[PDB]
Amino acid sequence: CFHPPYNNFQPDRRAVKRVGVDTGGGTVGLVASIYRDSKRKIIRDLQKQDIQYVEYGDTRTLIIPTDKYFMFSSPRLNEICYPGLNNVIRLLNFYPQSTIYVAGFTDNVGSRSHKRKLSQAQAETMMTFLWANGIAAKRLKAEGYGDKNAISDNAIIHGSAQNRRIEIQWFTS
Amino acid sequence: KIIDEQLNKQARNLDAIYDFNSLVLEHNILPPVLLEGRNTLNLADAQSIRISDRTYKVAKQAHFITTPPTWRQYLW
Amino acid sequence: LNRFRYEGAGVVTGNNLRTSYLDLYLANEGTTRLAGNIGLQKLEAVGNGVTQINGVSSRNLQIVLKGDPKVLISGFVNLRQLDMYGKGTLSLYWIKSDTLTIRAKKAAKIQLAGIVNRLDVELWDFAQFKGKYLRAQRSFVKTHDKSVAEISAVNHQSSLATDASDIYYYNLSKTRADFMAFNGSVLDMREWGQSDLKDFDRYNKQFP
Amino acid sequence: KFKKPPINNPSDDATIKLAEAAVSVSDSMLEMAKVEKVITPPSKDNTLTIPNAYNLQARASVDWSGPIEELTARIAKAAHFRFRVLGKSPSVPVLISISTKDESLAEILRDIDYQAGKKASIHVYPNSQVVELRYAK
Amino acid sequence: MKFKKPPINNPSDDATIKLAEAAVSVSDSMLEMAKVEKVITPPSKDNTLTIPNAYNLQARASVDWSGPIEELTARIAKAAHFRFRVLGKSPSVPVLISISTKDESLAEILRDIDYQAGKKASIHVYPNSQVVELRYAKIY
Amino acid sequence: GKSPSVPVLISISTKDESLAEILRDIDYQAGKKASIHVYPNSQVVELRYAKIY
Amino acid sequence: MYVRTNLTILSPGWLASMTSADGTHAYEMQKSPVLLVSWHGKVMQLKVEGL
Amino acid sequence: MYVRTNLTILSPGWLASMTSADGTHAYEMQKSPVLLVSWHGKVMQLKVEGL
Amino acid sequence: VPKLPCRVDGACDATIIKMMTDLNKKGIKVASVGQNYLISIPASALFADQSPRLNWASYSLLNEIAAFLKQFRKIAITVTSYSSKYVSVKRERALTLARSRVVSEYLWSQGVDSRIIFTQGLGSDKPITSYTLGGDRSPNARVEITFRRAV
Amino acid sequence: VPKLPCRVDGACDATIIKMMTDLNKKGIKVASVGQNYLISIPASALFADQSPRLNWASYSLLNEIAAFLKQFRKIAITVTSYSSKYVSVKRERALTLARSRVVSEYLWSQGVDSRIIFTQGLGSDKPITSYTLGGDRSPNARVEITFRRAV
Amino acid sequence: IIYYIQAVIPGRAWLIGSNGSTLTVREGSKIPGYGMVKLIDSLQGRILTSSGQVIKFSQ
Repeated sequence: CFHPPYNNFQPDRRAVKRVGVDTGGGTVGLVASIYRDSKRKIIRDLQKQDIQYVEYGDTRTLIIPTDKYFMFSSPRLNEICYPGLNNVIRLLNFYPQSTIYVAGFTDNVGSRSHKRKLSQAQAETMMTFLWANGIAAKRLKAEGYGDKNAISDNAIIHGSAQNRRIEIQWFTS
Repeated sequence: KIIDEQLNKQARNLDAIYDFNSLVLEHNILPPVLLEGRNTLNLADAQSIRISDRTYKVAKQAHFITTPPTWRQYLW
Repeated sequence: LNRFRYEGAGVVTGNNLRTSYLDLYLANEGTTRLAGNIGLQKLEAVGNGVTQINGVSSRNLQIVLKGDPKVLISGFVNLRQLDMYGKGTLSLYWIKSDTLTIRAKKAAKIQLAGIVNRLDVELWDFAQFKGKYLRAQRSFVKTHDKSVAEISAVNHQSSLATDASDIYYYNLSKTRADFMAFNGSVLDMREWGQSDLKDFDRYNKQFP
Repeated sequence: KFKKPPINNPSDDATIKLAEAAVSVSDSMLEMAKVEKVITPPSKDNTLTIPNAYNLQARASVDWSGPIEELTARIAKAAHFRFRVLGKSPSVPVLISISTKDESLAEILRDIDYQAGKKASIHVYPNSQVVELRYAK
Repeated sequence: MKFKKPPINNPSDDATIKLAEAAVSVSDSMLEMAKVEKVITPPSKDNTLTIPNAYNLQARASVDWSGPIEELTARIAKAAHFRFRVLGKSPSVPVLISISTKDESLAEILRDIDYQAGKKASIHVYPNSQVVELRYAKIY
Repeated sequence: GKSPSVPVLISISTKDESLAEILRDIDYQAGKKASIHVYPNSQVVELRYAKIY
Repeated sequence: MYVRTNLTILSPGWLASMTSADGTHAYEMQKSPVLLVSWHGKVMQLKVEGL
Repeated sequence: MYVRTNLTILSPGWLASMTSADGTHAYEMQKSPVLLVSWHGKVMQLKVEGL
Repeated sequence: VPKLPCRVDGACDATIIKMMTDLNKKGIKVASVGQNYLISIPASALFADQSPRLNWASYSLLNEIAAFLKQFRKIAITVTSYSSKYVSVKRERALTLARSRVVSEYLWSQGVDSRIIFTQGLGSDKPITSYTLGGDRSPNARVEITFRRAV
Repeated sequence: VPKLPCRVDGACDATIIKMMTDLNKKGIKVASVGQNYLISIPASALFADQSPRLNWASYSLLNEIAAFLKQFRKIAITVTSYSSKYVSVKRERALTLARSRVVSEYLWSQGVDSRIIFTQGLGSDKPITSYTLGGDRSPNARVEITFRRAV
Repeated sequence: IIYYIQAVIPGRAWLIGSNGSTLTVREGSKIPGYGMVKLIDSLQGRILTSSGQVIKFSQ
């Protein structure tokens, strides 16, 4: 059994039903499961999804699209991206001591206070969602910037679409 | 045909981004239409240079309006 | 005047005691009535007894309870942390501190009000926290089965409930985030009769 | 089992930009209206409220478009109240109208005074059962 | 290894592009003129003073409307179980207003209706008598 | 100063110089058109047009 | 164009108008094949065939 | 010729020059099928037909 | 008539009575009289035990009732929620208000064409049956939506 | 259209992505994010031990880097150099400055259409690795070039 | 000089002013700039002064 709402924040267990349907080669199912849930394979699945990851030495960065992983024009969440959310939780389970920073970014158009409010709300919702899986609150710090710096230009339509983002940085020490 | 149905596809947003009625003054009158100009330079001929900083033009004088206009008179 | 430990079924009553620090230990029905301006850093009581203290100017304190005590404290306490495991009943009038971490296991009844910059509270089972009129800039609430929480968060609200848990806020937060797992509930619990009550705005309107 | 997205989801990025631009211009227009709007205070606003006399509780239908004097004479006759005039009529008298099917006399007279505006007003006395029509100098 | 950029969606249209790039400049002009208006004259009061909230005013509503005002506020009063009052003469020019909002309080809906009306009409609410009245502008 | 309506056009193409000499070359190319000032204590670089005509 | 109805004319602007005791409306203006009304807070178009 | 852009015309000379408050430039000049501008410090040509 | 439409979009009265029969076989009650139509839904297939949280299986029924409301033309729809008495009055009043709020928000997100949707929940102040043995199992806990078909 | 270019001259995105794949499998790190791009190179594969001199085999790799840089249109390219702590602070500052200056001069000598080349070195002021066991073989000793793609 | 509420209990009010002037102010007491204090409410943050105004929380 499974619940699409986050499995009620319960620890997921895929390998048991995988080796059950493999016996219905249990060891074959186990080695297939440790192949499938591995860091390379979960990064490949997260790249099949529209999620960007960059590792550069020790600092590691994750990039989420607001317009596809959010409910529109709101701090509310998109709901269909729950397998990507579960993959995010499964990947971030591997770093149980790293300090986390999270930030939000938007485009150029609107009131500056409005953009700051929206980005702060989105970052706080992401912070609370990550805390909802039981992570300690001192491990994280959230901030929503407006249009202080973007990886694209706001004059181009596609670049202005690229401008809004969710950034998750974490160190190693 | 394609651009007309695409225009019709987003009807409420056009009214959201264009509202003459909010700019309609209390005596049912359209506000007059203006135009601006910054840092104008005219070279009419030799021995003559005309330079201005800002300029403004009343294009259309104000008048009565029975009903507020719409985007359909301008973009359809 | 540095220490007082009492055991063995007695009543201690005093007033006008000025101190920088005294080590207080209470056990076996210490009926304690204190009416002095006591400044202290450490206090301890076991439980199954009453204690009424009026006037505390403490820069730091930490209380751990094991029995079922009934404590009321007046004054101003810069508190740090609290863990409860029995059937405790505590009331503190003013607390101007910064960060509070509260763990509740079995049964607690705490009456708190004041200014808190950052607060986190974990409730396990049959635990009540009536933290109304206690203003928290950052509020974190994590509640397991059969938990009661009444919060007064002002800016940033974070709440999670597993099953059969009730969390009621009493102030409109700028940022609100709530989650229920099996049968949790987070409610607004306002009056609908205030002549100047504000409603949901653009940014805080998170639909439950 | 299956949950569907809403039909009018702004899937296009240009649609998203257009929608937030609409949001911004609507909010800006609301701010313009809020800073423009003139608000009379609800306490010292000069409008004669309901005097709450027992004769004023009756409900009737009245259609009229014209002067005010014979109209309020009929109203005082129906309410069995005496009526007096203070001031003089101008060269052009009051030109008002009221058409209704079920209304009580207190808010009938409140609407009458609202249509009167500033050049005239009325006063109701239920202690001594009278109505007075006051002109402006 | 495939390389993707996370904004990826349905294809757009050039007319939509042109409308958006016009509308962003329009909205920026509206923003700066609103800033100029606020800085050139200060606000004085609020219409929540004349229209305060009360009980059974919080049964919420999601509303789209692009027409006249009388039948709309009649529907509002019928939902609110309130007496409805019309004050003043209806003008020859009809007043047409547009509202697009989702799950708000009725008092705030009345307040923004008043703000969109402006000098043409005003709203007063007496919850002790549970009467909502709409007063026209005695002008011309 | 305001931007004059006649544009001010600079053609400089050199290789591997320090920015102070670059700015001095720019101000010499400007001549009577504009001037360049730098206050490094307040870390401010400013240009100034010619108040003329 | 003389039009007798009970609705509210939107698009082309009318030149003269009357209302009944029933509140039904009469509009008078020039000619156009299209018309716009607000029926119940919702906008709708009208075709003038035979123009 | 009347030309509206957001760029800086260099070569052919113009009769009058006009500017907006938002980086837009307009010029009027004699007719020419050809122009030369500087885009971002790099010099470019422009070809115009229909003349 | 070759260019003018013959009927409104997506109209088949056989499908209307078919989905009405299937819905009444499902258990949700559809009331039809004159111009007024009502739909009563028990809370067992909608929410959990006294909580404003939706099970994942409820969205198929939500899409079905949205499909039914897509069929007709209307101006104002009103959803009213009712419950049982559990601890207070405030608790179930806020619970009914929240449930009505979230279902109204989902319905307005869906493209059923109505101008006004009113949402309210009275808690438990108007019971329907004195049989109060159950809690959420008791049928007094309900949500009903009403409208009048215009023309 | 027959007299107009279909694309920019000397451009093939397939060649771009395959040579970027070759760069990453050679370990020279290329970062693509938005319109902005970064290339980081370990200095141990480029220079001598704490010295501003070049191995002869590095010129082929530098030619490949310039050939990749031929595929884009740019405005300004920023060059930074970084090292490890060797003797002093100023010694590493000047070594990083000299190395960045040399590679900037060779990249200008090669014909890549850039308007502005900025160059500087920082010594070992900002590390990118807490693990600082190695000297010139440490990954913090590096050379970075940053730009943003213009249209 | 304005003042504001920081902590509210049924019976007693904890008030600090705009400049930081603290006040453990009783219901029957005198307040500067407003005379005495008439009423204290906890469910609604409103304190009535004898001078005739309601003082509330800040915003």
